[PDB]
Amino acid sequence: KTIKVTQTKSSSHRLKNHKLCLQGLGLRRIGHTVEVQDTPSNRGMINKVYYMVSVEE
Amino acid sequence: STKNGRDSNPKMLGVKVYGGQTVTAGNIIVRQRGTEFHAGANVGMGRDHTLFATADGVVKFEVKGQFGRRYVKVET
RNA sequence: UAUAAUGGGUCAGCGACUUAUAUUCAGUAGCGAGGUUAACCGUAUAGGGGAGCCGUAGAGAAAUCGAGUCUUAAUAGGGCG
RNA sequence: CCCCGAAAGCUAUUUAGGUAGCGCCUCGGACGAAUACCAUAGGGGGUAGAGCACUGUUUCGGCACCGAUGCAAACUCCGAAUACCUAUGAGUACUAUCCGGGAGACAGACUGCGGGUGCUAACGUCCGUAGUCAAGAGGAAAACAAUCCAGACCGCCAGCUAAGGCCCCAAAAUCAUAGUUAAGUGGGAAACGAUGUGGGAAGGCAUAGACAGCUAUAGUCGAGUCGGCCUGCGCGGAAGAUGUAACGGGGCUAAAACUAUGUGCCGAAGCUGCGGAUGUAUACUUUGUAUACGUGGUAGGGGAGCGUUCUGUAAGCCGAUGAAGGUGUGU
RNA sequence: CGGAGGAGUACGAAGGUGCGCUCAGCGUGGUCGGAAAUCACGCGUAGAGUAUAAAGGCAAAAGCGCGCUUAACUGCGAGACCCACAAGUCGAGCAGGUACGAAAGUAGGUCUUAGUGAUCCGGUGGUUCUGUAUGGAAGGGCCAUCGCUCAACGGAUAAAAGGUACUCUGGGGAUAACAGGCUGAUACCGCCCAAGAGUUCAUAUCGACGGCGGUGUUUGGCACCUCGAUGUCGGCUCAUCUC
RNA sequence: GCUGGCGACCAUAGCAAGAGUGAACCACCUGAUCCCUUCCCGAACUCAGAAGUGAAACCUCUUAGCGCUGAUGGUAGUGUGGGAUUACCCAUGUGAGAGUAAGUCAUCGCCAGCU
Repeated sequence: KTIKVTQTKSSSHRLKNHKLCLQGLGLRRIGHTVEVQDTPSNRGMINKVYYMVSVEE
Repeated sequence: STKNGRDSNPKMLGVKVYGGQTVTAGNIIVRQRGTEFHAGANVGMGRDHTLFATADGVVKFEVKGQFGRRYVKVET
């Protein structure tokens, strides 16, 4: 019901909406790991920035 | 020397209120040079083919009639 | 801009956002529906001096009205309050 | 000393290197979810592509029409992905909006994508869109604003990684398993030329005897041979001026080259560990205390301080048992 | 200083309303009359028209006729579009007076988007505004309207052309001439294919129509360095490198 | 089960060809006296009427003839990340136009007459 997301790359040069997706998931730096609800709304943000996050499903 | 180099000022035409939005009486819905959209129920037409709402409600687009004309209407 | 763009041979001393008046905003103090004197007088930072200024009511080009007023034939509608 | 932090755009200008209003920055006040990211639902389009139903244009047949066949920024019977508008909703985040004080700026640059112009030239010029520089240090690309990785509060002779790398200069594999190359290709360049070598799909002839050579199709011999197609890596084409000078160098050939796979390690001011400082917010219901999030910066905006001369406090306090000033040392 | 075209008007009907009607093309016949005047009948079909350029439109036709008329009205106006400002655009509805229809109704110019000029200064009509002692008046105000190729069209004045090699100051490598740089259209050099020429025979030697590269000696393109100075066309003296 | 009117819908519903319908309705149909009418015409509009015909017209039925609708699969394009620069390739999501198989001679609502 909850999943774990870890940021693996820098977000400094990314697109604005990608940075906002990271901020809306709650990730703040490289190596940061958060635990979020498994809902389609969160899954959309994860899937948009798939290339710089790691998911422990 | 070229004989070209002229153009006119922009006119800002197009759809102003899309399907599903709520309007009040007097709101302009479409700005258009010709009659690309036609006036349905509770919608009036100005002297320059502008379409406006004459009552409160929700905007709705459709295709109707024997000529396949595009209509916009307001549902109360 | 390492630039082969400008300026400086070196040291010591001097060298550039001020002053007066008016106005607006922000702090702070006194008094508070009120606040405050100017010139001047005064053995004088005191005490007198209320003329004047700001606030307390708007509308209208104006005469005029006034919590309303202007436009209008309209008590309708509308604009400023 | 601390906090925040732009722009090189639009409109107008006897205007074009000036200025003004708006856009972008900062400070104060009001007011809190009205904001954004994502999901779901509703909606219009005429671009990419495509097509010939219109407008033009094109080739070959038959008789302007009929059958085939192409093309288009100013053609459309069609037609996306994305973008854009609205409504509802979970989670995350000092978001949005309004009123005032102060500005700066209105010479931009490169790179990728979509284009006009130019020669599908230019580190050329003019637009749209994103990133970096401007105003940004660190590691890699030999050196190299604008590329790749990454956003520097201070200290440490601690640890893990990113891009990029592991024979020596110079930190880490002369690591492991299969192949290719002989050109120092790797480590500059085309049309075209060639039995250089590796792989693949087919075909023709052939031990009643195939190819080559030789004797005048027969004949001596004793297994393969013949000509194409696709594909990997190589060869020629390849001439310049101070000095090898077109791997950074040394050097490198079952590589220290190329292809594929795997196991370790090195590697930044990124992350983690330990110590210290500071801004804002929430709770302790003074506290100076804990927790959370922050602390790269030009033009600018805001906050807090150090020293110097003079006036009062000061007919006070220090001073010939030595003031100011000068010159060392310690803290 | 990219590729193409238009405007600086017109209309008292070419406006309003009620009623009514459909274009263009081709084919048959029918005097002059035919390629194509008018008449009649068919076929398929929006290719006609819309004052004018193009685009978006046009069957309740927005295209085309007839009768009656002036809504090409006055006071406004909820609400929107566009927007630095100044400006610009659309508009249901309400009151009064009209026009056309039997009536429900339609009409605040024309299918729409161009046909335009702020402020100042003056002119004309109206006015229950003001009127420098008082009553008037002059002058001013308010409402309506007139005088701009102010076209460099947000309009510096009511009113304005040239020379300087006799020159001067403040600035710029924001911007040209020389040399450097990037590029290589052009220039020069090399290669591929080969109609042909060469008594025959493409390749001894030349080689048409076309194609692909190299160099950085030409004529050019750009404007990156230098305008608080990089100061030269040729000659002389002295050279050094490439093939 | 037929006929008429008014709508929904706007080709899978349309065109074309062929065949039927007169009891009622509709259609042609008679003439032009009054109402009314033609830039001329009782051709259209209009009035007063049923002697004729379902010829034409309108409706209904049949046909895939023309037209219209139309998959599945593949191809083109394309957002995000990466690799390359004649404009492609990989991962992931999305996905035409044309053409092919196939389909279609519509389907509903309110009222009034005739059996």
